[PDB]
Amino acid sequence: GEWEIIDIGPFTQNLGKFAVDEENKIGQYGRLTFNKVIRPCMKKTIYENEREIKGYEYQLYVYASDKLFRADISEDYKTRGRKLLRFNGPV
Repeated sequence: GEWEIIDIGPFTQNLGKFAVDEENKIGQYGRLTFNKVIRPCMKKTIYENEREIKGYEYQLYVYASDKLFRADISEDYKTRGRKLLRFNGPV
């Protein structure tokens, strides 16, 4: 597999969107999903390397209005992962 962090730039703008989407789509439409900031946001995928893509997931450990942890997210690709996310693994 692979792994790589970001620079409080892209995963940040995503934390607000994705979260409110998968967070609400997951059944957590309580409120928005972005307030404080995104610093320890990381990305990790379980794909091949130069022949195909198997699973693309990510870890967004940060803090928003009620996300004191990491908004995770996975996405099937060639094996059969899936679309989802998680709000835990707090600090």
